[PDB]
Amino acid sequence: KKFQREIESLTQQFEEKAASYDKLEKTKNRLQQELDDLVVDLDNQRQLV
Amino acid sequence: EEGKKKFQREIESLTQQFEEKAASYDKLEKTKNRLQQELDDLVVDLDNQRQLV
Repeated sequence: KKFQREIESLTQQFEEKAASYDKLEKTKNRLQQELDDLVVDLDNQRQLV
Repeated sequence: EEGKKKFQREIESLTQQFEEKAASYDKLEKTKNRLQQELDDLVVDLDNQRQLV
């Protein structure tokens, strides 16, 4: 039981590290996509006018 | 002992389910952001060509 608990804790730490890295990359991509969408909307509207 | 082992197993199963859900949601968000960035790059090229014209 103690060995399984230690293995579960190690796996939880690894999954938390993976989730944190994925969340950081996703936040970076989200900021980039927001900036790109703003720029695209602005350029489209200006060119249309 | 045995009951503690079963409780730890249930807690580990719940944690694994939550981690799988979080990883799936993160992968979905990443795929959506990648598609959005591709569309944004295409739109940026199109807008550049349109502004040139």
